[PDB]
Amino acid sequence: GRPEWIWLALGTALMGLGTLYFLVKGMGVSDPDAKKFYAITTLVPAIAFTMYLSMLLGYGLTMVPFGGEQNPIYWARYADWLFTTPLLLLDLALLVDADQGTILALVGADGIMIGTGLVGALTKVYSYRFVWWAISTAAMLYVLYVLFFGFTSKAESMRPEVASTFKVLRNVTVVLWSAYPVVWLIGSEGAGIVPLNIETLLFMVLDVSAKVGFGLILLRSRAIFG
Ligand SMILES: *C/C=C(C)/C=C/C=C(C)/C=C/C1=C(C)CCCC1(C)C
Repeated sequence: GRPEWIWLALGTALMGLGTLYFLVKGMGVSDPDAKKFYAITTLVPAIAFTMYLSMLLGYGLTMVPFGGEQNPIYWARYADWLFTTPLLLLDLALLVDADQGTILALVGADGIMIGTGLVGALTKVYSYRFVWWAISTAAMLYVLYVLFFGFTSKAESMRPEVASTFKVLRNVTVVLWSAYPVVWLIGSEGAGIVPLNIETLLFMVLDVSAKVGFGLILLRSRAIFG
């Protein structure tokens, strides 16, 4: 009965409720273009719900020795993020009619981000954990650069309503995503300053905002309609 369980429980509830709501709304829509955004966006909190639930029930946690101690590491987070982060990026790419090659590069970079983050999280030599963290953060910054510079450029060719919706979601994404490496650095996976219970809270707030919040903004907009 780990003290972070309460945030895993609340996370499970919020992702579950978000999923159900998006599913109800999405099943009701008949516009083909809107249905695509609903499918992608409903899947995001659906995956997160399954991983939060698994963690709540005591799975996706392993002990990694570093710094002379046995450290608890929630590896299930990375299984969630491996699939949900590219899905969020795909929502943004569809909104701005991004090029196929841009999408492949973004999804590639995002995979490197999550994959190297996981390797870092599991690494037994303390200093090397941070090498992997740095690589992961570089991949993240590539993603954010492309969203901020590249996608905004593409968005300029869309109707103002679509461009406006994209900018809100872009802004939400940059603010929330940029916090993740800092939480990792100061938390259980990194410097061990912020205790696991508080870190779980922080990741829960970030995750729910980045998936359910993002989804609410996108799915209530006229931008998703063809
Ligand atoms: C729904 C979940 C979202 C939007 C998660 C985003 C997660 C990141 C942007 C994670 C980035 C990381 C780094 C930049 C380096 C350290 C470890 C990673 C996975 C946390």
